[PDB]
Amino acid sequence: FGEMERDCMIAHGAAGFLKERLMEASDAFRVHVCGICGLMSVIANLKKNQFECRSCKNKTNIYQLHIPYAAKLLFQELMAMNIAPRLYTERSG
Amino acid sequence: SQFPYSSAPLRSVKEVQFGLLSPEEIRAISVVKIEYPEIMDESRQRPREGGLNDPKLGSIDRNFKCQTCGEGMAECPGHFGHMELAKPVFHIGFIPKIKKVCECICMNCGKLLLDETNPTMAQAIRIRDPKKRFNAVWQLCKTKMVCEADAPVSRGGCGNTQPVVRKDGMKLWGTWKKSRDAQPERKLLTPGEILNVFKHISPEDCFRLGFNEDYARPEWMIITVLPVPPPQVRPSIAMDETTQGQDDLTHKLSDILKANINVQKLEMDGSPQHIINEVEQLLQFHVATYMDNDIAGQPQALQKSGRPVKAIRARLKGKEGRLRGNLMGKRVDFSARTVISGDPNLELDQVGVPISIAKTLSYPETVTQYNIHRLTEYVRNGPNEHPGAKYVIRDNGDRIDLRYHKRAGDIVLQYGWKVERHLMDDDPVLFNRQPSLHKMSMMAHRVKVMPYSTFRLNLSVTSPYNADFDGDEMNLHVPQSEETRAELSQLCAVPLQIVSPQSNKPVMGIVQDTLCGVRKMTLRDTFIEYEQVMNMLFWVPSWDGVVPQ
Amino acid sequence: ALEDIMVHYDGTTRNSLGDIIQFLYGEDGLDGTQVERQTIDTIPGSDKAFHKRYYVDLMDEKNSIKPDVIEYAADILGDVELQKELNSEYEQLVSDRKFLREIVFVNGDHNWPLPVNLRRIIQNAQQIFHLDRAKASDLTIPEIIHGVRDLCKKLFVLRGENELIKEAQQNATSLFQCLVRARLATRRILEEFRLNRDAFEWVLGTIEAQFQRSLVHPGEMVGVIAAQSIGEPATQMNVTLGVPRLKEILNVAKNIKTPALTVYLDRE
Amino acid sequence: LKHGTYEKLDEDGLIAPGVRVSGDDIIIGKTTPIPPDTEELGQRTKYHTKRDASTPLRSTENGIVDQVLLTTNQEGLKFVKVRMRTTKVPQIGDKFAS
Amino acid sequence: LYKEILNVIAFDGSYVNYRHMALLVDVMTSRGYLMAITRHGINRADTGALMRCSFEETVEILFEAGAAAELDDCRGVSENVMLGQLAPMGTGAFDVMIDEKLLTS
Amino acid sequence: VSTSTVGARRRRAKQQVDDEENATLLRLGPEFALKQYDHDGNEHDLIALSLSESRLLIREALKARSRARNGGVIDDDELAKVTSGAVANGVVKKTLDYLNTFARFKDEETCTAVDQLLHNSSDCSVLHPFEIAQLSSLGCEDVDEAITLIPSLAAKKEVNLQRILDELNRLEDP
Amino acid sequence: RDPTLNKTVKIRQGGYKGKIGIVKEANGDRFRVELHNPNKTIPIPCSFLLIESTHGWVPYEDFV
Amino acid sequence: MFFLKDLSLILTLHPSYFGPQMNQYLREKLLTDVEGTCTGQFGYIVTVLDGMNIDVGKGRIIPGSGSAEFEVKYRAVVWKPFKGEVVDAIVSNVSPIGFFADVGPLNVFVSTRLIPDNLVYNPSNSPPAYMSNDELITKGSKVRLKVVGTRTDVNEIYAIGSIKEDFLGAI
Amino acid sequence: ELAILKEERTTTPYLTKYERARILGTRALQISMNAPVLVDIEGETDPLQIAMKELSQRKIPLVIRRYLPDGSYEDWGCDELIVD
RNA sequence: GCUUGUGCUGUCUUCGUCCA
Ligand SMILES: [Mg+2]
Ligand SMILES: [Zn+2]
Ligand SMILES: [Zn+2]
Ligand SMILES: [Zn+2]
Repeated sequence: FGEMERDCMIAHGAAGFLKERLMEASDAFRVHVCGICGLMSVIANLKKNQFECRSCKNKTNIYQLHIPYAAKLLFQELMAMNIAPRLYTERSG
Repeated sequence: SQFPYSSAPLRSVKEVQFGLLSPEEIRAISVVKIEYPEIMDESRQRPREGGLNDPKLGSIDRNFKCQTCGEGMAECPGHFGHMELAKPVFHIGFIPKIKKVCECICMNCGKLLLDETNPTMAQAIRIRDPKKRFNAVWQLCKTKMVCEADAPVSRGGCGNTQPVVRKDGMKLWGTWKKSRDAQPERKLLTPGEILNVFKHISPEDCFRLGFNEDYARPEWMIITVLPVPPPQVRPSIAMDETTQGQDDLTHKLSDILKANINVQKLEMDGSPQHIINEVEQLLQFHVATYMDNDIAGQPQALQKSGRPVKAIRARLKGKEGRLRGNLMGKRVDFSARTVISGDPNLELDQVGVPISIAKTLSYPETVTQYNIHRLTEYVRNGPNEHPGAKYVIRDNGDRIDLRYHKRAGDIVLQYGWKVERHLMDDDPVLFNRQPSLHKMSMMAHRVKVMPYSTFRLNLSVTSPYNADFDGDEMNLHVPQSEETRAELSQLCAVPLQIVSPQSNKPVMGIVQDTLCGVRKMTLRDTFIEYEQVMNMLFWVPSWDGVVPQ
Repeated sequence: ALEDIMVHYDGTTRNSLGDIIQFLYGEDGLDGTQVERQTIDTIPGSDKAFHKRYYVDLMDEKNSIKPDVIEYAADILGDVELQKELNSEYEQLVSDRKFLREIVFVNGDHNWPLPVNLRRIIQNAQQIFHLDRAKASDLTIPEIIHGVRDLCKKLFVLRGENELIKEAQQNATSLFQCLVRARLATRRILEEFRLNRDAFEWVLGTIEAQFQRSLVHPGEMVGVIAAQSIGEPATQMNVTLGVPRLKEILNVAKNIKTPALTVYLDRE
Repeated sequence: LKHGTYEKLDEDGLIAPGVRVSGDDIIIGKTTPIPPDTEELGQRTKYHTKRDASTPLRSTENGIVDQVLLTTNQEGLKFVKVRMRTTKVPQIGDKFAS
Repeated sequence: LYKEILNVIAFDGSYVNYRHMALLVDVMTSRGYLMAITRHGINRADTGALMRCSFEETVEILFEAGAAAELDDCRGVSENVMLGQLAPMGTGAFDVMIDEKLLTS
Repeated sequence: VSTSTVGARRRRAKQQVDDEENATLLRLGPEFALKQYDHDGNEHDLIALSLSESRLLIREALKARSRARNGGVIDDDELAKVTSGAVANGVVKKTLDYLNTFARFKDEETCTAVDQLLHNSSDCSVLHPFEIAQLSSLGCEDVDEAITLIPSLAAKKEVNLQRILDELNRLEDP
Repeated sequence: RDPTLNKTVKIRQGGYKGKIGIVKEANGDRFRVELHNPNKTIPIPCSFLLIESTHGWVPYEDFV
Repeated sequence: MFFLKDLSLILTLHPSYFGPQMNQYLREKLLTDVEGTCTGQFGYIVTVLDGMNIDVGKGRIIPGSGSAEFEVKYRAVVWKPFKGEVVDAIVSNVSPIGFFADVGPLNVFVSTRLIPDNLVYNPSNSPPAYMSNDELITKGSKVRLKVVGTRTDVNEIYAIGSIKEDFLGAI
Repeated sequence: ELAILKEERTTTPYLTKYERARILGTRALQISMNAPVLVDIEGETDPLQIAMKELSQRKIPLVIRRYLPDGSYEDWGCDELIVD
C-alpha cells in the first residue's frame, strides 16, 4: 500500500480504512511510555503487573500506546543517534 | 484485542517533543554497561554479560525471555545500554552548528560577544523563532572578533581576541591573531575544550542562542557516552543452515568499543602525544561513520567484502528508507492480485472473484442472534469448502484453527465470538490499479464469487482505472471491520464516483462495441421483429413487463 | 505541498497550522461535482433585444403582458404600484447587466459552470404540471416579484448574523443570483415558460433544496483533490509549453527559456 | 521437520520418477548433524541428533516427477537433480499474441 | 500565475475546474512572496518536523528539530498516518458521543 | 487508578529537596500541597480533616447513601454492610472501628465548636491545616508533648498553644 | 491418526469412479484425496473409497 | 491523616449497557471500583461524598471498538500516612521479631530494633506480650507510635513504626 | 469554555457524508456487539441495514461533536441534523 | 495398547510485465 494509494484514500476521506490498513493489516504494536519523560523506557512485566520508569523514578504515571512497529524502530534508531523523541498524550499550549 | 491485557490506560499521542539526550539521561535509561568487544562468551552459547548481545538488552529468540522485563520475544520492545567513551567526540550531524555557536560566544569566558545594549541585538532577541533568532545573533556576533573586558563598566568579558574558526574534515582549527602582522598560531579545538566552554554558558545566554535549557543544551552535541541500541534494532541473520552473520551496526559497535579500549589503555600506560592523536582520530572516525557513512570529502567505512558500511542515516533516507518505505507506505495483509478480464454480464459496481481467492481471504464476523445459524453452518463446512470459515476467535482472543481441529463439527458458538468466514457475495472490497493518479483509481466494488483465476470487471469502469485486458493486473483489499465496511460502501463505492470533481463531467461511459452497436442499432433504417423484440425486452432488468406499441 | 489542506466547519480553507488559504473554498463554497455549464441571459445580445425581452410596461397596450396568458388581464392596465414593482425588477436587471458586462466578464463570455441547472428544473415543472395549452395563468405579478426576491435571500452558504458574515454571503452568491434573476423574470415566466402558482412554488422550493445540496462538505481534503486534478493532465501531455513550462512555473525559475512581454498600445 | 509429507521418499532420501507431487511435498530429504542435548539422561531411540534441511516442492506447483539425477560434485560430495513435468492447458487469463 | 497555469493546461484542449488551480496559486502566494513547490519552498514552513521530514531531507530536518527542541503538535495528516492514529480528516474530523438523553425513550 | 486534577509535570534538569514526603518538615508533596484546584480551575486550599470531622463526614455520607438506596425510608455493622465489595466492607469496618475507639468528639456541636476555635483564632490563622488536624486528632495535653509529637509547631512560638489545648480538653467529653 | 493416511486409494462411486489417489487429510469421514492425473485435491466420504492392500483392493470398513 | 481530594476516574462501558439506566449503572460501577481501594499515590479511599449525585458527563465512543469512555469527577475522603508522623494504633499480633498494629485498614510493623529494651517480649504470658516493669503491651492494647518509613506496593501500602522515642509506647 | 451554546450554533444543519458514514459504521458495530435497537425490525438481520433504518427514522442515539479550527466545538444530535 | 510432528535468510546484480 504505497504513498499514492494513501493519497487516494485521503482524497476519499476514509480515515478509518487508512488506519486499519496501516495498523491492523500490518505491524501493529503496543508500547508503554512514561508520563513524565515521554520516552519508551518503561520496564513492564505484564503478568507481574508492575511498571516502572527507572530514570524518572515513577510507577504510576505510565500509559500504553498502539503504534506501528516501524515507528517504534524509527524512535529507537533516533535515540541511538542521541535524539530524544518524547511522546506525550496531552497538549500544553 | 490481539495484545495481552495491561492495566496501563490506553491513550493516543497528542504531542511529540524533540530534543537532545543528556549523558545523565543516557546513563539513567540504560540497563547495562557495554565494555566487552567479544560477542560470544566461549563460542559455547550463552552470550557474555556486558557484551553487545547481553541478555538484559532484550530477547530476539522464541524460547528465551528477556532478563529485564520478563516478556517474550513478541512483547519485549528491547532495552538500551550505554558505553562510556574515554574521550569526548563530535556528533557528526552537529559539527557546523558547533562551529557557528563557537563563533557566537567567547572561547575563554563562555559569554556572547555582544549584549542587549546594541539595539540590533535587542531586535535579534525579540524574534520568537529559535532558528531565526540564532541566525540573526550569528549574523551579528560573527563580525565581532574580540571579547570586551569593559562595556563598549565591565560586562564580565575577559578581553581575549576571538579566533577565526575554520572547519576541515571533523577537526576545527582556531586561528588566533596573537599580538601590524605577526605569527598567528592555529591550534586544534579538541572536543573536550569546546565541551568545557559550553558547560559554562549561562541558561539565559543559552536561551538567547535559540537553545533550550531543558531539552536542547549546547554541550549535549558532544558525545561523552554512547547509547547502545537493543538487538531488535540490529538483528542477526542466518546466512546458511549453520553460520549466522552479525548485523553491520553490531560490527561497527565492536569497532567503536575496541577503539575505546585502545584509547583508554594507551592513556593509562604510556602517552606519546602523536599516538594519542592517531588512536583518538580513529575513535572519532568510527563514531562518525557509525551514524553517517556518506560524509563528503573523505573515504567511506568499508566492510571486509569491500561494500560500504550501512550507517543509521542511510536507514532513514530514500525510497527504501524507514519513512518512505515503512511508514508512509508498507506491505499489508488481506490482499490479492491476479490478471483482469472483462464481463458484459456484470453490474457496474460488481467484481468477479476466483473461488481460491475467496477461500484464502476472510472477514471476521461477530456472532449475534441474527446470524448464529448461518455462521455455525459455515463452521461445519470448514476451510476447504465454499461457503466456509477458517478460524473461531474467543472473547479472550484465542484462535481456533479449523484446519487442525478434530471436532470442528462439535464447536458451539457463543454470542460475541468472531468467525473468520470466507469472502462471500456482496461483500464490499476495495479495488485498485497502479499507478494511482487520482481517487477514481481506488473504488469499492461488490464481490461475486466466480470460477477461473481472473478478476472480472464491467467494461465501463476500465476508463477510470485506465485498464485493458492484455495482461494487466489489479489489487484487491478486504476491510476487516463494520466501520471500515460502512466507509467503503458509503464513500468509495463505484456509483458515487461517476462524476469527477476535476472537470465536473462523468468519467465512465459507453465504450467499445457497445458504443458501436448503439450507433448501429439507433440508425433510422433499423427495424426489429416481434420475437427479437420480446427477447430484448426480457433482457432488460428494469423493464416493467409492458411491451410498447 | 497540498496534502494538509482541508475545508473546515466555518467554510474556510486552512492548512495544519490553521493559517487561512481561502476564506471560502472555490470563492463560492461549492463542490466540484455539482456545477454545470449554463448561460447567463443578461450578458449577450443588444440593448433592443434586452429591452424587448425583459421590460413590461403596463401603460402602453402593445408593450404589456399578453391577454391570453393571464386570467387577470383586464384589471392590470393603469396600476402604479405594480408598475413600480416592475420598474424595480427592470432596474435590478440593468444593474446585473452592467455588473456582469463591465466587471466580471468583459469579453462577453456567458457560458460558465454554475450550480442548480435551471433549464432542467423549468422543463421538469412543465412536464409535471402539464403547462401546455393556451390556458391562462393564475400567477400574479407581485407573487413572482416577491418569490424571486425572497429566494435570492435564502441561498445560505454561511450561517450567522454578523455583518461580515452577511457581506460574505451576499458576495458568494452574486453570479448565481444574476443567473436566477435572468431566468426567472416576470415576462419570461408569464410568456415563455407559462408557469402557474403550483409550478412556481415547486420551482422555488426545488432551487433552494438543490442549492443546499451543492455546497462543499466540511472535512473535504480539497488540497489532495486539487493536486491530483492538476497532476493527472500532466501525465497525458515560439514559447515553451507543456511539462518544461509547468516545471518552470512550479519551481519559480528565475531564468525562463523564453521571456516575453505583451505590450498593448493606445487605441489610435 | 516440515509440515509436508515424507512418505514419497525412498530409502536413499530421493523421490522416484513417475510419482505425483503436490505443493510443499518433500522431494529431497537431507539432514545435518547437531551436537546432542542433555537427552543422554535416557532416550533409548528418540534423542535428536540431526536437523532437517529437506527441499520441498513449491507451494503453488504440482506435477509428476520426470527424472532424478544422482552424481558427485567437484569437491566430492553427493549431488542430486530432480525434474518435475506438468502440462499446461490454455484457460481464461492466458496471454497470446500474433 | 493562474493565467500561466491555465495556458499550460488548456493548450492541448484539456479542461480543469477553476477551484483546483485557484487553490494551488493561493497556496503559492499566501505567504506574501512566491513559494516554489520544492524543498526550498515547502520545507521552510512552520509545520511539524515529522510532516516535513517525510518529504525530503529527513535526517537534516530531524537533527535540526532535535537541536532546536521543536514541538510537533501532530495536527497534520502525515503525523497521524505514521503514528497509526485516526487522522483529523474526512470521517476523522469530528467526535462521536453517546446521547444519554435520547436513550431514556 | 484514580487520577488527580493536577497534571503536566514534565521532565526537567533541576532537582529539589522539597520533594520527599515528610510530616515534620511540612513537605506534603505536589498532590497534597497547600494550594489546590477544583474542577472549575478556581483557587482551593488543602482540606485536612480530624478524626471527629472525618467520622462525622463518613457517617453522614454512609447514612445518606443507605437512605437513598432504601427508597428514602445507626448501627456501624449494618452501615458498613451497605457498601459493596468484601475488601471494601473490611476496609470500612476497620476504619469504623479505628474511628470509634479513638473518637475525641462524637457530637456534631462539639466538633463544630472545635473547628470554629481552631479556624477563627488569630494565632491559628497562620497554622497549617495539617497541624490543626494533628492537634485536634492526637489529643495532646502539654505544649512540650505537642512540640515533641509535632516538630512543626516548634517554629511557631506565636501561638497560645496551652490555652487552646486546655479548651480542647474541656470540650473533650470525659 | 487414521490408518488410511498416505495410502494409495481408489474411488468406487460418484463422478470420479475408478481414479487412483492418495489420502492426504482425514478428519471426519471427509477424506481429502489428491488425484494422480488432475492436479487437484477433492473431498470425498470414506464410503466411496477402496484402500489398496497386499491382496487386491479392500473396502474402507474391511481395512480399518 | 484524612483529607478531602477531588479525584477522577475513567470508566469504559460496553455497548450492551446502552440503556436508560446507564447513569445509575455507571455510578454503582464507580462505587464498586473506588470504595475500599488502596492507591500508593493517594493512600486509602474510604468513602465518596454525594455518591448518588455524581456528574458523569457525555461518554466518547472509542473508534474501532464501539465502547464509550466516561470521565467521572468526584470528591472523596482519603487517608494517607506520612513519614515522621505520630499516630495512635491498636496491636493486632505479637511476635518475637516485633509486634503488628493496625491503623484503620493499614497494618504497621514495628521491629524489636525500634522498641526500647526494657519492654522485653514475654512469650510465656497469656496472651504473649512485650512487657516492662510499669508497662504491658499485648493484643488489643492502645499504643502510640511514630511512622518512620512507608513502603508502596501495586495496590497496597506497608508502614513501619517506632516507639523508641518519648511520649510513645503504651497509652 | 470550549463548548458552544445551542442557541448560537453556526455550523450547517445538514448531516455531511463523512458524518453519515461514520455514524452508520459506529451504529452497525454497536448493533453487532449486542446493543439495544430503537426501531422495529421486520426481518432485517444485517447490522448496517438496521443502522440505516434507524437513521431514516431519526432514532440513532449518538451525538456529533464538530470541531472548529480554534479548538471550540458544537454538539449536534443525530436526531436534529437533516439527512437526505 | 496404540497415537502426527508444526517453519525461513540477507545483500546486490541482471532480465522481464502493465502503465507512462
Ligand atoms: Mg494493458
Ligand atoms: Zn520517565
Ligand atoms: Zn525486555
Ligand atoms: Zn570572554
